[PDB]
Amino acid sequence: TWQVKANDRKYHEQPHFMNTKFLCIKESKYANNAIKTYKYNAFTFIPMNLFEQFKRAANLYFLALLILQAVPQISTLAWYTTLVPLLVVLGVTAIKDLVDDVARHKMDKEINNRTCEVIKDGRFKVAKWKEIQVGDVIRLKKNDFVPADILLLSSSEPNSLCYVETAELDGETNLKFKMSLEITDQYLQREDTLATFDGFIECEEPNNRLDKFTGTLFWRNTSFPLDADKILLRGCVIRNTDFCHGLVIFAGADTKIMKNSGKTRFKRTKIDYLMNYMVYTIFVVLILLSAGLAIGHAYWEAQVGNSSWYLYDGEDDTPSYRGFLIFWGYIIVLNTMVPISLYVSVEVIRLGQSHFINWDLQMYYAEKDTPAKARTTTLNEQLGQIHYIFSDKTGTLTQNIMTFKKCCINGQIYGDHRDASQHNHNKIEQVDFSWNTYADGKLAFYDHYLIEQIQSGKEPEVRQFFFLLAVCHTVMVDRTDGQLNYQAASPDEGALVNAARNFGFAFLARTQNTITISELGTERTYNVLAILDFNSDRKRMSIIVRTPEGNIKLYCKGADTVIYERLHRMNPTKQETQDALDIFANETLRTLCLCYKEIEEKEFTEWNKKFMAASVASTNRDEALDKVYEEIEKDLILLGATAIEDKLQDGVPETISKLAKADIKIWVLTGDKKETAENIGFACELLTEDTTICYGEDINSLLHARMENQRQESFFPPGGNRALIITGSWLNEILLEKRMRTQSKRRLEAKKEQRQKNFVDLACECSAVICCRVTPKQKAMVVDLVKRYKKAITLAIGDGANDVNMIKTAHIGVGISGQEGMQAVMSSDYSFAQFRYLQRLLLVHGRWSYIRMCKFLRYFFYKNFAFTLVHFWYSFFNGYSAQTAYEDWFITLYNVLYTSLPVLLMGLLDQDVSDKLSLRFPGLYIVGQRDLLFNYKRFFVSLLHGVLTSMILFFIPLGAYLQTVGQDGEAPSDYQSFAVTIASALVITVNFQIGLDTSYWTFVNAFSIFGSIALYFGIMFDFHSAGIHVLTGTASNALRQPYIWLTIILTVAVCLLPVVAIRFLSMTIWPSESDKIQKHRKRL
Amino acid sequence: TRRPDNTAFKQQRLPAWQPILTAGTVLPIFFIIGLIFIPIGIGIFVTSNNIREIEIDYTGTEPSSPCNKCLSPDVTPCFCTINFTLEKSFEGNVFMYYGLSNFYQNHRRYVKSRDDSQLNGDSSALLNPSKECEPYRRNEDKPIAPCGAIANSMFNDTLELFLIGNDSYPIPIALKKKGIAWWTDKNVKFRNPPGGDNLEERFKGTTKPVNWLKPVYMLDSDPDNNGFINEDFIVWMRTAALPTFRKLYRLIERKSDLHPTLPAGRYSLNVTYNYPVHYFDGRKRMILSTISWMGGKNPFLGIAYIAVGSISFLLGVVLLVINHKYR
Ligand SMILES: CCCCCCCC/C=C/CCCCCCCC(=O)O[C@@H](COC(=O)CCCCCCCCCCCCCCC)COP(=O)([O-])OCC[N+](C)(C)C
Ligand SMILES: CCCCCCCC(=O)OC[C@H](COP(=O)(O)O[C@@H]1[C@H](O)[C@@H](OP(=O)(O)O)[C@H](OP(=O)(O)O)[C@@H](OP(=O)(O)O)[C@H]1O)OC(=O)CCCCCCC
Ligand SMILES: *[C@@H]1O[C@H](CO)[C@@H](O[C@@H]2O[C@H](CO)[C@@H](O[C@@H]3O[C@H](CO)[C@@H](O)[C@H](O)[C@@H]3O)[C@H](O)[C@H]2NC(C)=O)[C@H](O)[C@H]1NC(C)=O
Ligand SMILES: *[C@@H]1O[C@H](CO)[C@@H](O)[C@H](O)[C@H]1NC(C)=O
Ligand SMILES: *[C@@H]1O[C@H](CO)[C@@H](O)[C@H](O)[C@H]1NC(C)=O
Ligand code: BEF
Ligand SMILES: [Mg+2]
Repeated sequence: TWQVKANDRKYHEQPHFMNTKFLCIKESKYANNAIKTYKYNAFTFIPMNLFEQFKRAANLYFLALLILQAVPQISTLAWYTTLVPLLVVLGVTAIKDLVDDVARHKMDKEINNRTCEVIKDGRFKVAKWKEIQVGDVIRLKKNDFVPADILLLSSSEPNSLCYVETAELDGETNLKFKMSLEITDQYLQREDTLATFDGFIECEEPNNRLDKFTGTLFWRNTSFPLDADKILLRGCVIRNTDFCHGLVIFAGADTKIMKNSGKTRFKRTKIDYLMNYMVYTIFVVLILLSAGLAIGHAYWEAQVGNSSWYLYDGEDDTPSYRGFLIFWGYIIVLNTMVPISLYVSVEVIRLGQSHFINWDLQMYYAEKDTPAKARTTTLNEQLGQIHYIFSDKTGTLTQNIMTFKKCCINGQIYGDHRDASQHNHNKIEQVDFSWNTYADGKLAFYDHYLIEQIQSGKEPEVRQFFFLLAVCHTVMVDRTDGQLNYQAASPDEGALVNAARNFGFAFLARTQNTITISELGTERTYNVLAILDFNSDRKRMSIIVRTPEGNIKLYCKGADTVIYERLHRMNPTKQETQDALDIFANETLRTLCLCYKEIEEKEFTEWNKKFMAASVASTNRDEALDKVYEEIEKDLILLGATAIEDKLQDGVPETISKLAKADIKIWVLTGDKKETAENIGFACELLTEDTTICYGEDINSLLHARMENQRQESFFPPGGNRALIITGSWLNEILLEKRMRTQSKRRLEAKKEQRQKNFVDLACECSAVICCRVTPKQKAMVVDLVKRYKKAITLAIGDGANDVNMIKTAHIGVGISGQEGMQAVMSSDYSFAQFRYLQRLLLVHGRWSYIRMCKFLRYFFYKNFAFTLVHFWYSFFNGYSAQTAYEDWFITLYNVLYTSLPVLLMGLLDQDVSDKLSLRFPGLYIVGQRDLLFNYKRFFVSLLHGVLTSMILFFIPLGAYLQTVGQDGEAPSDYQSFAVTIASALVITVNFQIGLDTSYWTFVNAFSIFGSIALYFGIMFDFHSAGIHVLTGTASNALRQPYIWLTIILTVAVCLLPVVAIRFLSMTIWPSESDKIQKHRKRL
Repeated sequence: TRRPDNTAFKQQRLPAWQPILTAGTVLPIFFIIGLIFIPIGIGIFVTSNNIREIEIDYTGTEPSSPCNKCLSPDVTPCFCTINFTLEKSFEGNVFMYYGLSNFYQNHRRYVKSRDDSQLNGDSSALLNPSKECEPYRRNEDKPIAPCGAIANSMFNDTLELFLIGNDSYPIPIALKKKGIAWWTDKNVKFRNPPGGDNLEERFKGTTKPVNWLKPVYMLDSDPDNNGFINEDFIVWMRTAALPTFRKLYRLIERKSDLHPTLPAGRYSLNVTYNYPVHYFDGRKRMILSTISWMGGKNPFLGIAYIAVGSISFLLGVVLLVINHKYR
């Protein structure tokens, strides 16, 4: 088991704690607190990067050419200039993958240098997080992050109490109280005694079970057990505690939150997998064409080649060997169907497309000064194909801000825009709080009818209603400088105390038996007689106090349902209050019903003795306390209810609707409790009055029925609207995740596979799914199920460490930046501060990136087959001898100089519709959902397009060269002139095709298209040589004849005109969604 | 970090033109093309037909032809006489070609077999021919001057034309062998070895190609027409693009008077059969064509332009009705 010692860093360095690795590495059992999110550390860059470079099919295909060009008997190039092209192409991606990784090398530094405080000598000294080692004794202050999993040793608060927020670790927004051991509390207070502390801790091995912890502490010749209530995990933040002391148990990768992060995997796009299938197909086509032409050369050499005296090379090569030896000659000649620019262009396109995300001013959050960030430049067109979005709730859909909005008293709802004693107009100025001494401007309240009622006093129940908010709470108050700053464990009570403070019922100080609430400036000190604890099952808490006069009154506040079962028979406001709650409930506000009852002196005494008996009990005091709690609460006079808003991020409900119109399913995976998760679902509009909510119990009946049915039909009628609110505990049950030994396992996996599939079928039939109380492992488990059983492209958006697992498991992972915590941002693919920017990431950046990548692939393979297949058709007119139809110096420059730039700019600047118009029509995104622009079928249409283009590019010139073509002294009827005519027609044809593909004709797009053609016709007129001189003659002959230009014009026309007709015929008979918008663009 | 720069390129709002493939813009280009290609095709087809051409095949593969005797030349110098007549006289410059069929001058193993450095007059390459001309580097002990298969397999027939007049005496026809190659090839690509004045002393330490009867010293009497700058040699080395090709052989210049250059009548082709091509089913032809201001004689382009011009116009009508139906 794990072993830790205090102020002893040599104990953990013992020889027997070194696990040792297979290959000469120690790898100590205790991990240092330094973390790692990068990929390439110092020298693992080369082997690891080339390993993932060669996951691309073409890279292995290019490497084959290098091996094939090194064989002397078939080698066509020196082999010292075929390797350099490949290394540069590999180097371009290596540098691009290094700048991305250098960015997340800096991200580690700002988190590894968080400068906590440690005992490394007689007294505390400042030390970075990376300097923390297991067994260190550290000190933290207010609002400090916890460097690692520590054990409470002391704190300034009484009983070594400590409050920490776990919003990083789960979705919860309230603080957890952590306490230290009694013995450690009273003996490790003063800083000097911490240094001499020598305690030995034997605890569980590192795990991912945030909920529970097991271990023991041995100290002062005594053993004390430990539990999760004494351990602060790494993601926590210290709150409401000036300082605290801890002992590091786990650190770094061993921390209980870092074990919840998933495995970092190499993420590849759906088109990246597609590219592999196209390269595999071209490799098979390349092998078949070369083998077919090789058989032709073997047969041609049989009767024609052997009889040709002029074709004598002094080699006794049989026709079979010549055919075999030319098969590799045609592999080299026809290799350009997949050129080396395939991935240099893809990475240039992706790098630029990723910087438009970074540069976007519409995805820039000015308030926190947080611009968007594409921190991986390799998953861009996948943003245009998202099928599911899995979203965190706390901090992603919400601002973690909780404000007082309204309040109901005696059936009258107070909080609406009103003035004087009756509603006059909706436009109401801000309420004046200057009348209250303690009030401040945080509360934005628009209701003056309530102000008069409290001050007038004609309704005494109104004053008692707000006095309840100042007593029934359980938060402490800080009066360090008279500011009366409130420190609330639960933000619900923090907002209520702050709100009730501005209404005149301000809470000033607290005592073990008295309180110092001020009522409208009147100093009244009550006496606390008994506080009823708050717990989940009870769903309500109460307080028993004695008034200064002497009367005893019980003040209770909690859930409406529980209170309504404990109301007096006489309650005229019971029906009216129920109506008011429905108004707040329909408005998505948290309602806490307020109730009270009269307790007589004799009644309290008989109950008081029983309450003390339960408190003094040592066996089941918690159960005993609940026993007395029920007895006192029988008839409660309902007073009213409050209203508190869990402030969403602005633009969240409008984002979910727009992404819904794009046919994207949005699931909320949250670690917060069910009631909070469901409430935010209604606020986001994911759940509506139409939706019928199905919980874990309802789902379990359906899934179990389906298995019994077999022992597929939809689980619900097609026309229904449904949503799932499944608790993480229920998620394990429904998914069964809670020799004959080997035999039974196969059946165990048999039904488990079936059970998982049934849930995903059920879950994906619902309009919305909300998973609550799910651990970080379960968040990635749900994303995995959709990836596996639906083959869907999934996006995961979240914040904090509990979303790292699903962010790393989803196809695309988004982290919410701008806040104090950055655990999710480091592990994410994209980063922006506001959820509402998910509209532009998908419907603008992702949508365009998919269009621009598909148009690039369509043209790139078109213009390479059109260029390369000319060698195939020329084979029948040269003996299948692998002669090239172009000049040897045009083949090199074609893919770099004549057809490179125009597709790159189109891959960076094309826009089917405006961003303003692509957000207005989210349905345009649906084209990338179904993968319609570029299928495997559309890949072959571009091959047929390039195969037929090469047919025209060769056979129109060939018809003209079989006959007289300017036969004069300067006759271009030879191979060189034949070569520059197909090249001239090819360059114009392909560069006119990209002009037809381009839909956003920027000046650079026009310049590149005409520049590419002008550059070709400038190079082949000795203009390039003239410039070099200032700083063989075939073109000046072929291109000066009218027939050669008539041949070029005719060849280009036959290539392009059928394409224009097909494009126009398809646009006018089967217009796409974009085409309809472009036609009516002005009208819109 | 800080705010992004509000640049048009960075914000993806560059000024741009959005072309739409609308019916009112694509229908014209399918009609104006039809109205332009049709007249161009007719002009090409009509003018090409106006060119008067006579193609005479003298390979002698078939019997009953007056050249079969040279297919098996027991005597190395063999001669053939082929009689032909012109229906109407040729006017203007007349170009005499020779055509070779089923002769793959574009074969990869053949096209590479040359030393461009040597043909450019490089003293280093004169005695050190490149390995590209491997089978014809050295004949016995010294390198071939025009190394390679392309120079070795040079067409080496002699073609002569005679006019047979009323007196029946065959009048010889003056034939100009100069100015039949590209100007660049004469003065740039092909150049004699540097130094000396007599070609004998320039080509020292080099032998003739194995297939040539005489060396490069006296390919022609004129000092400006022998060596690597010989017109016939240069014309041959410009390898053809297809197995069937024609190479300019001689020029027939316009007569000083107004009479036709080649008056219609009786003609006889006196050819010295030297080049054997029958083993690989090769054909040898002699062609005479009249000069034309607009290119040569290309009936394929005329038909293709009319065919594409008619289809383009027909596509306009088919697209017009489709657009009207879906309007
Ligand atoms: C007026 C406005 C318009 C201007 C438009 C023009 C913009 C021009 C800007 C061009 C800058 C590059 C921008 C990126 C272009 C796309 C990616 C790419 O092409 O990578 C290339 C990497 O090249 C190689 O791998 C080696 C190519 C052959 C060796 C000789 C090249 C240099 C010749 C020196 C003279 C040229 C110098 C050119 C550079 C200065 C692709 O190589 P490839 O051709 O596919 O390789 C053949 C394929 N094969 C290996 C499978 C057989
Ligand atoms: C006459 C040619 C008939 C060819 C076969 C039938 C047509 C064919 O399969 O396409 C051959 C390729 C097509 O190349 P394209 O680049 O034009 O590919 C298509 C085009 O983009 C259409 O629009 P889009 O949907 O892609 O946005 C598409 O319409 P849609 O998907 O709605 O059906 C059409 O399908 P369609 O056929 O209309 O159903 C595709 O052919 O090359 C050519 O454009 C012409 C090359 C030939 C050059 C001239 C040859 C003499
Ligand atoms: C015209 O060109 C043809 C080839 O196109 C010449 O025929 C070739 O002549 C050479 C000899 O000059 C032959 O090479 C060898 O010749 C020796 C005898 O000298 C012989 O013993 C060898 O077996 C070998 O043939 C070559 O084979 C031959 N080519 C063919 C296809 O037969 C011809 O000589 C040239 N004539 C003139 C006048 O230029
Ligand atoms: C060809 O013409 C010559 C001279 O005019 C003549 O001697 C010979 O008989 C003719 N041969 C044929 C087949 O006409
Ligand atoms: C044909 O040319 C040869 C070569 O000069 C010559 O000897 C002969 O007299 C000419 N006339 C013929 C073959 O009728
Ligand atoms: F932030 Be989530 F609710 F886990
Ligand atoms: Mg969160």
